[PDB]
Amino acid sequence: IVGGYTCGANTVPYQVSLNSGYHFCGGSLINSQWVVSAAHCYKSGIQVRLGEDNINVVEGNEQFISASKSIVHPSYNSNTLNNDIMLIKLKSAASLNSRVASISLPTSCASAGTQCLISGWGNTKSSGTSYPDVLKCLKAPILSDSSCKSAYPGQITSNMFCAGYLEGGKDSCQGDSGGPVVCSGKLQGIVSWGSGCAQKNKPGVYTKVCNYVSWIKQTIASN
Amino acid sequence: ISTRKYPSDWEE
Ligand SMILES: [Ca+2]
Repeated sequence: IVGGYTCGANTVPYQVSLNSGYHFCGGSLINSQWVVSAAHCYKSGIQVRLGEDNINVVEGNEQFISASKSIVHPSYNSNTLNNDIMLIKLKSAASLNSRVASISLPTSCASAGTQCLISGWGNTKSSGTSYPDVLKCLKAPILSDSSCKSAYPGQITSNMFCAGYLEGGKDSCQGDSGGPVVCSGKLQGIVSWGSGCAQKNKPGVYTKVCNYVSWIKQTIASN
Repeated sequence: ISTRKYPSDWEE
């Protein structure tokens, strides 16, 4: 997260870390046994880390649980990043408490101009690198489709939306992928891609979750 | 199109 703020411990209790001997992506807990992330975060032997704030220190709210299944969207395309969504099943159910809780799926797609909370442990600089210990937070608006498609001509599908600030300074970034965009208590977005981070006229692009709710519920139903 | 995995999409 560039130009954001320290969220404060466990103020985002649906946020998880995907770990392979190091944090590489984020995710969102949607029930005790299932997590939502980006398809491009896919890899074998993932450890899901729930209840994290400082990913580099044991603070005593962590549940570390191994992924038992990874289900990439059947029509994910790694070149266009269309259908950049993936479901992860935990090997054992998380213990749901105050600092570890589900986020709700949306009933409807959100609209341009809504403010959302975007969070993760990604980079905080738009030039060079600085990686935080603690979870970062950003309030950002969903952009019109017109401005989205104008920022990235020919690269925005019906399953993506832009969110952020066209003047730069405030964005998601490397390390945030797979993490949540939450608008009025629903998961509307997944950190996916952009050109650079927090660059002028290059907003964050996010997977449009509302398009996927049936497929998510049926996938959970049948696995 | 640069994905936002750490440290990068291409670095893996
Ligand atoms: Ca920790």
